[PDB]
Amino acid sequence: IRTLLRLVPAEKRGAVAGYAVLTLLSVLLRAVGAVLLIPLLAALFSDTPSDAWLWLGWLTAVTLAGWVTDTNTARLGFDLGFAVLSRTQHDMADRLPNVAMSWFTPDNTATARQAIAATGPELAGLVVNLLTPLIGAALLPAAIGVALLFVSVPLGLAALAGVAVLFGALALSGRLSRAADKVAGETNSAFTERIIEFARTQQALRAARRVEPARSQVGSALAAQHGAGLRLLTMQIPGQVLFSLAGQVALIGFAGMAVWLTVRGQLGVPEAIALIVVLVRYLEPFAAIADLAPALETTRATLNRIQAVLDAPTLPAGRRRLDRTGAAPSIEFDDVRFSYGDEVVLDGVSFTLRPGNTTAIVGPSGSGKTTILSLIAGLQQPASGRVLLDGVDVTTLDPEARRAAVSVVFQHPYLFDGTLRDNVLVGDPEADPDDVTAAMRLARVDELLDRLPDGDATVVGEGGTALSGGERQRVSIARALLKPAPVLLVDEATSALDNANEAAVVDALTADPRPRTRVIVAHRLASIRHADRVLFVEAGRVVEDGAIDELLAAGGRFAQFWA
Amino acid sequence: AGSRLLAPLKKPLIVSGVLQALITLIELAPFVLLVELARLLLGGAEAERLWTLGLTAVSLIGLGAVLAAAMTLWLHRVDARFAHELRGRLLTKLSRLPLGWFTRRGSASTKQLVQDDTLALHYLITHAIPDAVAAVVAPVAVLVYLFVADWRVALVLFIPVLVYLVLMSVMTIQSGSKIAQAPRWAERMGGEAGAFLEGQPVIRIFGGAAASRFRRRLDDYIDFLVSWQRPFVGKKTLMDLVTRPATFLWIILVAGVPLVVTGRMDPVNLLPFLLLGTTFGARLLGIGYGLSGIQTGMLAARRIQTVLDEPELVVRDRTRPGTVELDRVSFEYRPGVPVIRDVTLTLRPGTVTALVGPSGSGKSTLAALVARFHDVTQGAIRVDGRDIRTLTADELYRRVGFVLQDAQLVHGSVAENIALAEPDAGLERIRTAARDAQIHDRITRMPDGYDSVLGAGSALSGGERQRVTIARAILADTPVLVLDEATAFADPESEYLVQQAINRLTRDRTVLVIAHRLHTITHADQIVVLDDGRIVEVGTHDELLAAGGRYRGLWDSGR
Ligand SMILES: [Mg+2]
Ligand SMILES: [Mg+2]
Ligand SMILES: [Zn+2]
Repeated sequence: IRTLLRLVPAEKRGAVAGYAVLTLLSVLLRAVGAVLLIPLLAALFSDTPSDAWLWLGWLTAVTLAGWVTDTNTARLGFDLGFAVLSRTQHDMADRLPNVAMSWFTPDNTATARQAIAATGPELAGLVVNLLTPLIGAALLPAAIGVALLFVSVPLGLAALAGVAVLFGALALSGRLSRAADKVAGETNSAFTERIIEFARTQQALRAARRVEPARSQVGSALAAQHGAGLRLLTMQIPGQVLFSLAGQVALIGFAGMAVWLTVRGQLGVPEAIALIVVLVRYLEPFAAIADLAPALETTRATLNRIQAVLDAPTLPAGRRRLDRTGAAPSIEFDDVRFSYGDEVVLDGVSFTLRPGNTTAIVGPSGSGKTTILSLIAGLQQPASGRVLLDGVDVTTLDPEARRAAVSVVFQHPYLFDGTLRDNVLVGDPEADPDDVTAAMRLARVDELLDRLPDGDATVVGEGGTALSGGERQRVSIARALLKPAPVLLVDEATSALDNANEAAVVDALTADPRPRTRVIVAHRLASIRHADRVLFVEAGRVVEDGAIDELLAAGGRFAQFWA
Repeated sequence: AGSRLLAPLKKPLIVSGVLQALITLIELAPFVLLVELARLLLGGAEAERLWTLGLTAVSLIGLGAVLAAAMTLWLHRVDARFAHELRGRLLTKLSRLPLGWFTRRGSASTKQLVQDDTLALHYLITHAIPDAVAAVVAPVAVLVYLFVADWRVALVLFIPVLVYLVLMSVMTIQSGSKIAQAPRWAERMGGEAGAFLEGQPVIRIFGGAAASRFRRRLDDYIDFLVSWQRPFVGKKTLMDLVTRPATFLWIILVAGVPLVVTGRMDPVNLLPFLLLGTTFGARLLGIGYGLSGIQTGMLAARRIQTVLDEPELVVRDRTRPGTVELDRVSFEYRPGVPVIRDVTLTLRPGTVTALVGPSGSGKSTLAALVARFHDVTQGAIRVDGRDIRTLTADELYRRVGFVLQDAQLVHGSVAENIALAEPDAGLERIRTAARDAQIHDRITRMPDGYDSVLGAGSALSGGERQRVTIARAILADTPVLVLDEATAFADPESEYLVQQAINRLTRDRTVLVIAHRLHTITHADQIVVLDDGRIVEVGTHDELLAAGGRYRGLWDSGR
């Protein structure tokens, strides 16, 4: 319950206090309704049974008040559960794009997926499914025990003593089954990730024959998950036993005290028979809590994953804004240094890109030139040093102004599951259809429209897997060119393109009418014909720079690199 | 429909029905004993009879709880065992379906099928039948016994049962459609959630957090949950209050006290109602909550059995070494969308075959057909004479190795990624395979060495994960190799080295090379130009240029 209050918005704290007051009031009315039976039957069996009308009226009033309170508790619990759901899911959706790139480790990415995947109805009705009955069942025998004190002090003390073993059984059941449940949750998450990999990497797994359950990674994860699942069922046996023993101990304590008072004459026979029914009402929560306790640990793990994602380290950001009406800014690296963990990618790299010129970045593979584009676009940030757009440190820029300043063609072009037009329109959803068609024409997407059966309405798979490699690349290029960013970063836009489409797209990138600062990464000299300046990036540092013809005549690493 | 899936749980389910019928009768037995205890207690009976009934009642309360705990332990074991078996069957089926199944269905759907649907069968195959028999036998046995005692108060017990049944029926009807739509919505949100995490760089630069498709459909999904769960929970809690033991205990007394106060009833006959009349409410509430679970489970069975009934890449009965022979092959991903048109091509040992052409012309599809990821719609593909439809997966993939355009890497150690084709291969073989692909130099600089993990956020670069897949294919050492754009991202120096290593390995092997870098396939013994799904010219590099066909145009455009 403690972790839930952290996730509740500050807006809904007013409803939580009302929820808690009504939940306590509901438990009190249930206890008073159960204990009112004792005066009721005591008068009912007397020689003047008409006295029972007074107690029946109180029982009816407590019952109707029980209906109203528990209905309002359900309504408030429903609102609180969805209020927590909507706000925490929006916070995860709004925070994750700002989370640092290095945070998305395979374990953290699994955690993020599970947290978002918790949007289903199980998390939504949590306050009604779990907290409302858990709090009610836990406090009901205590409330009956407190209420019995008005009838007989030692009898109420006996009920409270029975409540002590209940919390004792609850604590021991939790502590015994925590380790097994934690391992069960870990293995279940592992199996989910391997299923996702199994469906995504299905081509490569089949070719490698690691696809049968006897051989595949998912098969091993299933074996571990089933083993952990059966162990969890084993370690819940002491929980079931301890709750049963707690119920029997409470029954023996309650019945023995009532019998002891009846023998001593401090308790009438009709009160004792009424107490049999109260004992049954007293022992029902001992069984309800047993059914609710296993779900409590699983919920705690779920909310822990949600809180972990909300606690992710957001990337630094400021509020500066470029003073350009979509005009070309200058770009510079000022002694930039960057590393992935202990691996240094860039150290001492420095360059300056003029606003209206097109610059090429080349060099061996694994040399850090995609890192340079990512730092320019703000996806990464330096460990030390600073990168400036138009003389403004991008780490101090508004995130809206940071992402409205750059449009990027990624090395591995990812497309979302949807129509081809929607992927193109992601660059600028409010685009004029004249502007969209111009973007499609420049990217040679018009070939796809005329050649594909469905045109721009062609459905793309998860990723760009329902299209060819060279076709998802052109759709991504159309997506980048549609956006009116003054900085255009091209990360191998012609890797998977034939020579004809490569030449057409390469001419289009330079022929893009609006002014921009263009940074192009290429492994093919035909794709950087128009670049005004070069940045040869080898071993993480810009070894040499100049024009293409200038470096070719120089006979440095450029000429050998293009031999 | 669904019963075909649950046939193996024939006898466990009937045994559960009978055992829970006996167990709940055992649970009702103490309250009958305690009623007899109460009647004797008013009668001033001998203490031995009071102790006997009292101690027997407490003993049977323990016995009922122990048997109930013992049953659900066994029945959850049976449910866990069946779910493990069913998940194994689903993985085995998915291991041999046509691979267009995965592409059109996605990965979120596969996660829902294997894991969530088998989990959705939980309440059906361990809680449905016990709750159903309990919710039938206990109200029937109680209400008959209390009808015999005094029908007058039994009728006011019928009232909340009728009210509860009306609430159960309208809730089931009202939420039936929404429950049917629920797995589709979870499927779609699973896809959006996966894309929101996988395509993060696209989400960041383009649109940002606010304009993303994920939040657009997240609002629709949560709105659907609110519209589904609000009236559903509303009926769900009215069922609690109607079937609440306090509600039964109140209405029992409302019809008892006026009869007791008047000369219409003796208060001794209220003892069965107060002791038994409140105990069947919680059992009726079982199926009241459980019909939604039974609906979800039955649909989940339908969604699972529909996949186990899916057509697969069956192995036929009909039943030069290293010769892959396409013959009149045609293929269409969708009906009426021919992507390959009457291709005839023979791949022979010792020859390097280059497959070039315009993008989107079906080259990778032809390579996939060689892998038998999809079966040819017409014609036949033969490996060493044997049609691939007569070859098992072991026999097929032991002959044809593949480097795929998408350099897919699996979560796990680098050695596990290179040693995917043969996980039992020694570490020396893995090192030599990596050195051939020119990735060993990068691997040694990783912090954990070959044991380093290649998950998301720790993966290699595009040009380096590609060399890992080339290292994977080199380690496989198949008599036939199919390079679907190797060195797509490799620089010209690394490209030359790895191609030199490939050209060293595959002299006695059959090579199919798909390449856009036409300068890398000038040495090929046979260049095949594929345009719009049909071959348009074949020959050597000099022959194609002299012919002046489409290859001449593409070669000129490359300059
Ligand atoms: Mg790159
Ligand atoms: Mg391809
Ligand atoms: Zn269960």
